[PDB]
Amino acid sequence: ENGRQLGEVELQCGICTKWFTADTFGIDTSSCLPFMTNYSFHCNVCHHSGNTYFLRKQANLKEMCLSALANLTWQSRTQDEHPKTMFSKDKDIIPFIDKYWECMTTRQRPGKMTWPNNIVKTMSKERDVFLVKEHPDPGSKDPEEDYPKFGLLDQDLSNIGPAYD
Ligand SMILES: [Zn+2]
Repeated sequence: ENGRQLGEVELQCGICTKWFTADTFGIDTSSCLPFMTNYSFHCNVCHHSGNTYFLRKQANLKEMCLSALANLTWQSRTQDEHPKTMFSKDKDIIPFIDKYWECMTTRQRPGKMTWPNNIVKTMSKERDVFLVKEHPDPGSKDPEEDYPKFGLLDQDLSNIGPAYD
């Protein structure tokens, strides 16, 4: 319930703070992702013009990790027999960011980028958002090669949204 459609492209309005499904306004979502925080949105009831306001911003490193992890978590929860909450930096997160780049940013990708080298320190400095695992747990049969691994501290995905005030 909660008036939420998790896994859909949802947008939160910065004025009334309520949640909306983008396509109910006919907003084009071909380059949108569920669990974005890099936008500002006003619904048509709140906005002075009586139309929607949808400002798309360029995702910073933290937003890319967060959206990647939210999406990976969601897919796993709803599609995996045995859902994972911890994901491989190299096998999961980077490939997600690569695949869905254009839904997060309009920056071109000339030559080799530096962002891959920097997401680990991005997540590691925000352990109130991100769970970090450099190595498998003592006793774990987890292959060392998939580490380090990352996850969301908060598993309530409904909590993800833009940093309004
Ligand atoms: Zn509103």
